[PDB]
Amino acid sequence: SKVLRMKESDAQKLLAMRCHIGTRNQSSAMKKYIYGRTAEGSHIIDVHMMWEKLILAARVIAAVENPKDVCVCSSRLYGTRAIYKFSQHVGTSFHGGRFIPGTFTNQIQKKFVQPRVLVVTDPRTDHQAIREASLVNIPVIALCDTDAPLEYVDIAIPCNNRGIKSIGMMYWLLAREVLRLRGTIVRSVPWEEKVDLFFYRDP
Amino acid sequence: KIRTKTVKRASRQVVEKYYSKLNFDFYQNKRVVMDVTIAESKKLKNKIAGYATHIMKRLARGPVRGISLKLQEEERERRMDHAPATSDVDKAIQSGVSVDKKTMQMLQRLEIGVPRRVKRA
Amino acid sequence: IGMFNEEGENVDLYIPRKCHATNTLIEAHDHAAVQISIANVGPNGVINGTTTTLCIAGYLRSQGESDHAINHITIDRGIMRIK
Amino acid sequence: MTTKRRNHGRSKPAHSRGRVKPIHCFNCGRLTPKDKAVGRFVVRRMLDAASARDVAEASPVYGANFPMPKLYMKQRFCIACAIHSRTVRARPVGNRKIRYTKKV
Amino acid sequence: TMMSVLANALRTIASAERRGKRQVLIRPSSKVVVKFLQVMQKHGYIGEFEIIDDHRAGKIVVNLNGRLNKCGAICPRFDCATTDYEKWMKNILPSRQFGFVVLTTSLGIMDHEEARSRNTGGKVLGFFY
Amino acid sequence: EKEWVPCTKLGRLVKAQKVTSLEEIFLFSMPIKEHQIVDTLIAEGQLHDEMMKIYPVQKATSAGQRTRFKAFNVVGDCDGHIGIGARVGKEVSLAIRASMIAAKLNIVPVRRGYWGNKIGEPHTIPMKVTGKCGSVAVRLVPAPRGTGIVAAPVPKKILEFAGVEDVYTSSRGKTRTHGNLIMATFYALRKTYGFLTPDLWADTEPSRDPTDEHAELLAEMTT
RNA sequence: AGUGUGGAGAUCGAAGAUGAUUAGAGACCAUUGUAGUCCACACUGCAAACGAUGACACCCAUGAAUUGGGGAUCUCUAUUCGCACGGGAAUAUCCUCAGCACACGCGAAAGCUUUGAGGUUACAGUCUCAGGGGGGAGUA
RNA sequence: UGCUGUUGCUGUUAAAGGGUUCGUAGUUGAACUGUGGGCUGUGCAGUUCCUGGUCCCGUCCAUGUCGGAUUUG
Repeated sequence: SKVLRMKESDAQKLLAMRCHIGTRNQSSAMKKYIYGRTAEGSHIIDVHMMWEKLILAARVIAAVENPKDVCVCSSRLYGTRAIYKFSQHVGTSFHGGRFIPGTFTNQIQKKFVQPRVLVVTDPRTDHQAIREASLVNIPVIALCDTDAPLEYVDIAIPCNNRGIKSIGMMYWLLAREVLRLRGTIVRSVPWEEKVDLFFYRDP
Repeated sequence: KIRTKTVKRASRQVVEKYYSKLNFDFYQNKRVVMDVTIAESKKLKNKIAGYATHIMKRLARGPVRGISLKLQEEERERRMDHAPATSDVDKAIQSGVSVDKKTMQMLQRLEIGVPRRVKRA
Repeated sequence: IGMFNEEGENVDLYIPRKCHATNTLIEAHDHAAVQISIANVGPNGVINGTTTTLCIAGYLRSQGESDHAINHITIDRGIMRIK
Repeated sequence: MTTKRRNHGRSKPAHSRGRVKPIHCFNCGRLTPKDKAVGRFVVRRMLDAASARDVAEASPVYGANFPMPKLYMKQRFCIACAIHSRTVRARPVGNRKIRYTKKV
Repeated sequence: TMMSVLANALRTIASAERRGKRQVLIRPSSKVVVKFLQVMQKHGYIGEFEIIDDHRAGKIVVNLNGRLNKCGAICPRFDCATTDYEKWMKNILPSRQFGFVVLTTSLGIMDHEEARSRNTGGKVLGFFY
Repeated sequence: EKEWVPCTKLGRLVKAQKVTSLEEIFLFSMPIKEHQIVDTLIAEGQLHDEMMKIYPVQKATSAGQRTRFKAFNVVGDCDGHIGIGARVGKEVSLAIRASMIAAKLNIVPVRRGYWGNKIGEPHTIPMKVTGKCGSVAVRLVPAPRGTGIVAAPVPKKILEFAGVEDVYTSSRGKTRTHGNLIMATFYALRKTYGFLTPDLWADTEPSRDPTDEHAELLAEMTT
């Protein structure tokens, strides 16, 4: 069992897809994830710490035996399409756009939903989902900038949440990683779909 | 001059449910209303028929709330077919991806170290 | 694991879960109070028979040491790698 | 009764100075401490724009790549004289704390 | 002006147990602070110490296992005759089962339960539940 | 009304027999968001209800004074569980209705210890406890068997529904306001499961949520 | 602010005078003006003398700043100025001590927070000052 | 009546921190002289010898860079 260690293609992609770069400033938490600075001021993430949070997330998710429990969200356009297809391959429910306050905590409503797990692109721009996830006993798995407020966020993956390309990989690597585990994909070979298929629209 | 949510809403159910109403003509787009819709008064249709043509005309401008079933072509208009592309256009076939002096000190410390096809500036 | 009668009859109403970070009891009324079930893995990378689950108390999530605390636990459990 | 400000309307915290020589108020004469009083620095044109075209026309040296002088003065207002002049107005409780400082 | 070096010591342990810390670092160790801690450690309310030498007064580093609810010092150190364990049991401890009152006796620093059995009385130091 | 339609996963696992007791709902800390979850799990002849206080409350408007009635309900099995809801309405009868409900939604476990050698069944709170709803906090102290409940008129009832036979109290604050007094004794009864006693320190082994085991049985009921 | 003896006496200005305002209006406004405002030497000790928060000690998370001093760069090393009060001055990155300030918990609430009103019914670090319904009265 | 409060009160705004500093009676006051050993039988926790179920080495492939297997390894 050296399996689910990262390896030269995994790294290259991130290094190529720029997921390793942070915003200029820094929160207290997400310092252990930060590695040094650049001359541009940006923070750089350990590809090591980043990685192990991914399989940890992926092990949380592959332990959900009804994938309609898991709930993936973002309010960021750049993260709207990534949510979508990831939710097809893995099966998870998804809600993008503007999270309606109250979907978890209002019974009477029809759109009321009771997930086990939540996944959020941005711990800032989704504060309304995380907050209500705290009322209902929902663990949270968040892709986090160096900045991200980690209030009520149980498992936080360091990423670029900024920029289209940086996010699409990060759901692409999860779904790939999640499916190498659940749903039987052949670990020996590159996987089927293209990252191009997780990217934001505009014409 | 301003249309109540009743005019607004019902007229969104028509355009959602009828593409018989097409021409910017208030008069054509009216005569399709009253047969299909019962509002029990004329002004409602006269209002509804007026706003129903605003919706259609504007659809040609761009999308409008209560989006049409044409999304089938919208969605699948995403054409994922590419040479690899971007992922392996990024490794740029012997062109190392730009990597900082730190992100080198990142790699050289990693067990994996630096994945091939990785350059610095 | 509860207060026993002199006759040996377990007298508790129920035995609450304890945060695996702080070792505080999780109370019925505490609505953060998470379980996080990580699927246990075996060679070739397939899930089988995974019991390891974490319990975090409502207190700790709201300050944002949940993440820091789940790093500490998964490392004591060996679910993670320090490097 | 209730404290309306953490600041008590001053630039002076407790364990700082303690006195702060008072100044006269533009428009009134009210003495208020130099912290309290509401300062504004002005940079005012001598002449209304349509009065410039007249004078800037009538001058041999002035008005081309060279401009006119301006009036430069600080103004320090009593907190009464400031509200009446509308240079400052009351604000809703949530917005009471906003500092514009100088930015651009 | 460190008046009582237990007062300072057991607060830190108390107020850093209420925060869930894994370890506490206590500023002025002393012969009493250790003997008090070793009573806490006997009943399972503390894992480990390090007593570090500064050459002057040490620094104790205590590993907390999460099992302490409170640590007091009783400042004036009132006396106990062995008939007075019922006051202190009654006033300062939550139940008549699980609390402990720590005393100085002729025989040393020990619990109120180690004292009832040896029949010494002494002066009160503190408690821990 | 009719046979009623569960709106939440736990209401479904309750209507099916597959959640048989509150101490499963209490263990995995879960909101009871629909009251008929209580009516099933507790056998009847057990739940017992009273109204602590009902007092009118007036919003000042133009013209008169809009008056609402705020009402406090108290529910418990005389073993264990208790809850206290407080709701409001435009007339008493409605307020008493909503109060009856919110009391069942708030039921909470009460712990019972001894004052002494542990014999028979527990008669008291296991340890000293306070809870504070306002200016008014209500301290609950263990008591020797047979003392009976020593407490004001109001907390006697709140303590009788929970099943505590023997307790000394003292309540500091303005205790006249039974809005707060009623919740303060309640909040103190909560804490009896917050406190970690050397009994309760040993590792439990985790278990799976009811809604996680039965997640499959839930998806066929939803879908 | 007052008070005593000398000085000073520009400005402002209790009292005072005058004109307005007003039903009345020495009031508020305007032209004045004495004591005073200023100084030395003596008294007085009566402030919303306020942070309405006693003093000494400990514990306590975060973000950008700021004033002293110091250290490193000579993984961070770098910018601009050039015998003479100068092997210098300022800046940048990071650290550090010391000062004024812009998460828990507590609180009746307003709010307080490593500058506490936190670490208190789970009540105990030390010393001290003041309070005990409102008046009468800080009076006799 | 925890409305005299040692147990046990309150003092930013409700009644209440002296205007500041020095200071006697008075109260309070930092650490240290200090794990005693060994023998027997018996309960606990942390190097002989045996495992082959791992990772490391290596082999075969070579795969431009995310297969692998290979026996003694």
